[PDB]
This record gives sequence, C-alpha cells and structure tokens, in this order.
Amino acid sequence: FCGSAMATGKFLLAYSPPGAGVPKNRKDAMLGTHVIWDVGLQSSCVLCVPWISAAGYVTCWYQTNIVVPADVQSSCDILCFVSACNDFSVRMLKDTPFIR
Amino acid sequence: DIQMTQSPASLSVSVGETVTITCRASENVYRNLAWYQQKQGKSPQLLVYAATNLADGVPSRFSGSGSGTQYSLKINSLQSEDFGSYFCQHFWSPVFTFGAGTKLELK
Amino acid sequence: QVQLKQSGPGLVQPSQSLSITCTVSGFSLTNYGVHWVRQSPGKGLEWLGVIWRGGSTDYNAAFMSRLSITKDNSKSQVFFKMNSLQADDTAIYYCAKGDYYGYDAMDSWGQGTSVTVSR
Amino acid sequence: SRSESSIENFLCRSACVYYATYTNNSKKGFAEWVINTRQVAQLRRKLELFTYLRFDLELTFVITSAQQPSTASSVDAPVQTHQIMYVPPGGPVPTKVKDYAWQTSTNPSVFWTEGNAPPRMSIPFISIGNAYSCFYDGWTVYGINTLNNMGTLYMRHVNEAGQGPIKSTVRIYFKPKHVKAWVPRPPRLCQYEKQKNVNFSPIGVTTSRTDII
Amino acid sequence: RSITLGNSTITTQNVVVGYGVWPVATCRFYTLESVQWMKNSAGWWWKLPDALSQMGLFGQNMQYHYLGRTGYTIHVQCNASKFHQGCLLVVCVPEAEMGCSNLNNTPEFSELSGGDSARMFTDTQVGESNAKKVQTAVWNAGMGVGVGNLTIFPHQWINLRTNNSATLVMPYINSVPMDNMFRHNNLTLMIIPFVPLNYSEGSSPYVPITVTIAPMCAEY
Amino acid sequence: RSITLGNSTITTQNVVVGYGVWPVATCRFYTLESVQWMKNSAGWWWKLPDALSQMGLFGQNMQYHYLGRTGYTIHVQCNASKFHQGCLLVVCVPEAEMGCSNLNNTPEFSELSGGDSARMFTDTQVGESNAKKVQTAVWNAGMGVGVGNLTIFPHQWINLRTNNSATLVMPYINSVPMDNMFRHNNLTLMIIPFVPLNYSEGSSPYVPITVTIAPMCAEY
Repeated sequence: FCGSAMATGKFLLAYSPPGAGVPKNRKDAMLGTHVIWDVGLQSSCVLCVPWISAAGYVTCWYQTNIVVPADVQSSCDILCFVSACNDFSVRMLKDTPFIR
Repeated sequence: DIQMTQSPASLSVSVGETVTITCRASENVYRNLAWYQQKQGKSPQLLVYAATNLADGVPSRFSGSGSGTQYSLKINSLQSEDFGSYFCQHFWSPVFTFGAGTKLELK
Repeated sequence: QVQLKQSGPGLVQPSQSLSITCTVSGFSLTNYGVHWVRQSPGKGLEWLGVIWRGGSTDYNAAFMSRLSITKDNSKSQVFFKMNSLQADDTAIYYCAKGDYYGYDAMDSWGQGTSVTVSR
Repeated sequence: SRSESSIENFLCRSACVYYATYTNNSKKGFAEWVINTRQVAQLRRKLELFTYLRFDLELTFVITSAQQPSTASSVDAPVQTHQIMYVPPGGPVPTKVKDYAWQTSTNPSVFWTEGNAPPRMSIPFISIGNAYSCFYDGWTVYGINTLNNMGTLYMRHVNEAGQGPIKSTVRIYFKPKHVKAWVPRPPRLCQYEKQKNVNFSPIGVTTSRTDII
Repeated sequence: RSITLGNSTITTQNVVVGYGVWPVATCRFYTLESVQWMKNSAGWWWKLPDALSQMGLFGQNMQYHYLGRTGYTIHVQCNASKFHQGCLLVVCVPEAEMGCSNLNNTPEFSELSGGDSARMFTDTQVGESNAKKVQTAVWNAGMGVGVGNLTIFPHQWINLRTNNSATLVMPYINSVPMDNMFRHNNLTLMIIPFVPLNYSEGSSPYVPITVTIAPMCAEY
Repeated sequence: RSITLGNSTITTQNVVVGYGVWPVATCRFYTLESVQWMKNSAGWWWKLPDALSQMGLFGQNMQYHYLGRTGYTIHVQCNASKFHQGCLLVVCVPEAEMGCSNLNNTPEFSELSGGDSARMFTDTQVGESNAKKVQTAVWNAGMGVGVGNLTIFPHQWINLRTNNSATLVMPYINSVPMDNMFRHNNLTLMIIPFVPLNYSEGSSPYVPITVTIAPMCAEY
C-alpha cells in the first residue's frame, strides 16, 4: 500500500480455489480462504497460491472505507509483486511465442 | 388523537438570512420528530430525525431543537436551492400524522 | 445504492380495488419495514399503513376496512390492496422504507405513481 | 467488620410473601399460591443482583381464624385442623374443595391443629438443571424458562361447618438456606411493572441538582 | 501478530479474560460486516450464538446438531487517525433479558436479534401501542438498569486517544450443561459510545468498527 | 460377520483380491438399488467412479475436490432358494473402452453410464443410423473381444448350486498418480449370466441382485 502515512483501513484478499466460482459478494468471499489485511499496522501482506499449467481468482474486497484525516488526499494506489515461492519444475523446452 | 400544527403559513425571505420555523404537538412525544423537505414535484427527503440529529448528506446550515411539545427548526443562511415545502412529522404512536406544510418563495 | 421502486396501474374505475406492488433493491426485508404514505394536494400528507420487519402490520384508523398489506421476503416485493376507491383518492401514492438507524422515519422513497379515480 | 456482608448473611432472612383468606362453606374456599420469588418487590431486588442461584427452602405458616356471623342458638365449635398440600412440578392440581387430588399419594402434605406450634416444612432444591435462573434470554413465549418451576401450595379445612362459618387467613413465610450465587448483575434502577417479566418504563439516572458546581 | 485459524488470518499487536477462567473446519475467524460510527450514534448490539448461525458452517453444524457447548473470543477494533476523539465501551453481558416497549407483551424474535446484522440503540423512548418492539432507550440500556453500572460485566474501554482495540475471551456460562441453541441466546455483545465522536472540518466524518468472532472448542 | 463402517452394517459369512496387492465420513457401504434377474436377461454394467458421485457424500467430496486416489471393494450377493438354477460371472474390468454402434462416431455420455442405475446388455445387434448408442451385443461384450476370454481380469463365479455371493477387492490402477475424476472412469463392473436362470412353476420368477460398493482410503 503506497498511500499516505495517516490513512487506515482494512482489505480482504480472497483466493478462490479452482472449481469453485468467483465470489459475487463480500460475505461469501469471507467464507472462502482469505486473509484480512490492515493498513495501519503493516504496509505489505503476503499471499501464497499454487499455480499449474475456471482455474481460480485472486479478488480483493473493501472491508471498510478508508478513513483519512483532514489536509490529506484520499485517493491512494496499490502495487503488486510476483515471485516463485518454492522451486518450480519445468520440462520439455520449446521456443517462445513473443516474437514475429 | 394527537395533532401537529405547523406554523406559520409561508415565508418569503431573501438569500442568506436566518429564518425560523416551528410546529406544535398535542401531547408529549419525547423528541420523536422528523423534518422533511419536498421541492417542486419531487419525493421528499429527510433532514432532521429525533429533532436534533441531522441526516448524513444534509449540510450544517439546518438545525433543529425542542423537547416536549414546542419544537422548532432553524436555518442560519439561505441559499438558492433551499426553497420548497417543509413538513414536521411525529412518529410516537400509530396513527402517525404530519404537519400542515409550509413554503419558502425566496423572493 | 439503488433504492426501491414501484409499479402500479395508474388509471382505475370508481368503487374498485387498487394494486400497487413496490419493488426493493439492495436491502433485505427482515431488517427493514416499508411505509405507505398518500400525498394529496387537498388533504395534504397522510399516513396509510406499515408492515414491520417482523411481519406485523398497522393501519390508519380511517382506512381500517379498505387496506390489506403483505410482503414476500425472498421474492422481495410488498403487496397492498386499497379497496372501494372513492372520489377523494385523487392523489399520488408513495412507497418508502423506514428504520433509518433504527428510528422509524422514512429514509428513501419511491418514484410515486399518481392515480385518478375518474373516467 | 466484614461478616455482615457475606452472601449467607445477606439473604438468610424471612418475609411475608403471601396473604390469602379462605372460608370453609363457600364450596370454593381454598387458598392457592405458586412458589416464585418475584411476588414481593423488596425481595426481588435483593435476588436479582445475581443471575444463578441455588438454595434450599424453608417455609413456615402462621394461621389464625375468625368467627363469621352465624344465626343464633349458642354456636360451639371444637378445634380446627388445616391441611397444607404441596405439589411438585409436574403433578396433579385440585380445582374444588373436594377432589381426588387431595387424597393422592405422592403429594406431601401436613396436618396442623390450632393452638400449637406453627407448621414448618422444608423443601430441598428441585430442578433438572444445576441452578435456578432469575434471568433467561430465550423462549420456552419469551422469558419463561419452564425448568425452574418450584411447585404450588394449597390449603383447606378438614372440618365441616355445623352452625357457623369460619374464615381463616394465612401468612406464608420464606427463608433460603445455604445460598450460593454466581455472575453478579447491576442493581435494577427502574420500577417494577409486571410480576411475570422484566418490562419497565424509561426513567432518569439520578435525582438532579441545580448545576454542575 | 498475524494469528491464523483454518483458512483465515488476522493481524494484531492487551486481553481481558472472562471471570478468571480459561475456556473441525469451524475454527475460523468469522467477521461480521462493519458498522459506521457517526456523531449522532447511540450503540449497537449482537446476540452471540445467533449471529454465527445464519451464515457460517458453524451454523451448518447448528442445524444438524442443535445442542452444543461453545467458548468464544471476540476482537473489536476501530481504525481512526490521530485527529478523531471519542470513547467507546465494549462489554459482553450474559443473559440479557431485554424488555418490551408495550407494557403487557414481550418483544418478537426479529426485533431482538438481526441475523449477523447489528441492531441499533436510540436516545429517545419508543412507541408503545404499535407492535412488539424492544424498549431501546440507551440510558437504561434495555434491561431497566443504570447504564453507568454496566462495568460489572467483563468489559474493556476503547478510547481513541491512546488505545485502539479490544479483545475479550468469554467462557461458557450456562446452568444446564447442554441446552438447545435454537431457542436460547446466552451471550450479548454491547458497544455503547459515552463520549461522542467529534472531529474538525476536512477529516472523514465516520469511523468504521469491525467485529471479529472466533469460537474455540465447540463440542458436539 | 456383521462388519460395520461409519453408520452402516452389512452381514456376511471367500475373497479374491486384485492382482496380488492390497489397496472422513465417506467410509460407508453404499448400496445401489437392486436389479432383477429374469429368464431372458443379458447382463448389466456400472461405471465405477461415476455411480458413486451422483448420489453420495463421496460425490460431495468429488464436486469440491476433483482429483483423487481411491481403492474399492465390492460385495455382490443374490439370494435365491435351492430350487433355482443358473450361473453368473462377476468381473471388474479396468479401462473398458466401449465401442459405438455407428461406425464413425463415439457414444455420448448418457449411454455409457447411468448415474447409479444399471445399463443393460442385449443379445441382438443394435441400430447404427440412429444416434450415439453403445454397441451392446453381449457375445462380443461391448469391447469387440470374445466373451469367453473375459476371465483374465479379476473375476469370481457365482453359481447358484453351491456358491451364493462374491466379494472383490480392487487396487488403484492408473497411469497418472492423480487424474481428474470427472472426465475419466477407470473401473467397470460387469455381471454376465452364462447359464440362464431356470425354475419350475410355483416358485418366484426373478432373483434380485444387490451390489454393495465401499471405498477404502480415499485421498485428497
């Protein structure tokens, strides 16, 4: 969360397993596997997920509104990072399709 | 039954004045009053519930007071968008009845 | 948030029954109750009847014999039937929800459908 | 000094919780009382400070008589006897002065002649649960809790009138013994309205003064 | 920090436990949807083993298996900046037998407990001749008792000047060791604001309050 | 005798196991609804991890969790008096790739496997120009193979003269160690009568056949 230093709030990070549908509400995403992420305590939460060659969703939901004191802007942004948790297992090399 | 008499009939004040409006009950209601505002041919909105508490989006120009029977609402500064009808309503016991309804011309 | 609407006939026959169904959106019916308010140019505003969140109904004293209000929770509409439809019912009928922060006041309203008794 | 503030010395008292009259000839003269603590207001406040109680019970009855106005011819009556029947929760209940439910077997009852010591009896703690509950947020109707039903009492004469009727009164006393309390409560501020439930009218917090200073 | 149960994670950093004593996919931090604390607020309350039942798999355990023994723990935290002021009271009363507005009846079911939705207090009286409604004047706290004496129950002050959150642990308090859960509500969580929320112009006009319940050792 | 699993009890008194090797509320003896063996019968077959899925909580484990490893055991018993005669063949073929009646297509889904309902053989040919239907002439056994050579698979003879029942145990036979169960059927239970059922006049004209399946060690 690369926003202000004063503003707090709470976010859900719901991962939907494959086979199950995308949640269309805040409430049923809470029943699935998730993690509630706070802004005022820490500024970065870590979510791990398996990946393999629907098939899943990584939706994120407003838990509460973003309370911010006066003389601070309200609109804040959020980044996203991706790396491999454990070692992958690749096989049977081919050439890439990102070329002419 | 309990009756609500809204007083006075109508006003026509310029923009930016401090006006008052009141309405009277028949017996004790214990601040169970609600104020409403309806413009020309629209649905009314709620401004003050329980005779003191403003609504969520209503600005801080409006103000109400009163306890027992003599209740009143106070506008401190008029704007060009504040004309229309104004109703007071008790919600103490069935039957719920309204006031008469006033009007601001804003000449 | 999208608020409640209604859908009515608009035009009636004298000494008949009326049927206006009010359609809600977003909120439940076990947490709120609706309010039926008649807006008239001659008699002013008047309250007709409610159905509370528990299913119990209360009517106005002057319309005890002509009203019958019901609702459906999962289908999420209410139904009320005004009967005998006299000449003084030339008025626009409003549908409004109540219990604004648990205070029994009309928070948001329907669009209003004006009905007229006469041919 | 602290032994005057223990829970045992706070509740082991007595109070005239009931007062009823019954005559012998009027074909429906018999007294009837259901046991509940919520009868007298001053004891209900002292027991609603706690939520879960568990006590034995000890009842005494003081009975007196009074000669009703007869006709004539020098009425002379011998001593009276009184029968005090106790019904456990879930038993038969009489409805007239002469019924089958008085000569039943598993309803304990005493017999007491006048001019002697008053008839004390003692009831142990009868419940399927572990403790009485003076508060119950739940249905059985709301807030009844049919588990803590302690039973009823019934009184009548065991004589037939010969020349003059006699009415009689009774003042049932009440005394908990070996009390244990649990999970205390704040003391009830608003006045009592109805005996069966906890309803009330809203009232102010404290009798006012003129200003802050 | 960042405690987990089942498939849910809540991140924390004080605790106040019961009356001195300490209490398979049900062990997860349920989260009721947060309410908004405004200036003119009065208070909220949830009945405890009813708000879980209408939504969770714990409630799926309830409809198959009525009678149970449970032991709760409750997190309550509100996030606000340093510019807001006000004070809350988080208390968890057992056996809250509320009173009806009408003097002769008892309140109906849907007025005592919204299914995982907060019923709200008010600071006036209520009408009597209408229907079965809960007498919800706040200074008598619904039970006819003085609201100042409510701290004899297990409680914890939330004051936005220094403190920020409140965690409670409640053991199983009932007379019968096994009672049906569908007709009985043994606990009641109340949140009452004493010093009302005040702020200046420019800041956001409400503070959200999130309530997290997590049952521990549910026996069936 | 009277073995139990979960909340079900089956009472028995020989066993033939797999290819020599041996294989939480799912461990219960499921029972398909019994079929009737008449004189003019031809045979029945069930696809194995499809007949469990449409009905059981094992199937409730299937729709949440696709991929699994399972190991089955099958009881088959028919009760008849001493006056009936006839002989059955209970065999459990792995990877039964049946052939279509039309020469250019493959059969559709609802003809290869009724959900826990026995598909039936016949002793004629079938039509070709109609739809996707399974070629179900019994003497070629649906796979184009001679029906006399079918005993190379794990099998057990039911002969009503002496024997009465048949119990099989089948280990997990698949190439991939974890495959999706919704698009793959690895086992197939076939019951073919060789000597047809014959009786005199006066006795009851059909013998019921009950099939009891019980999965053991289902991993997910």
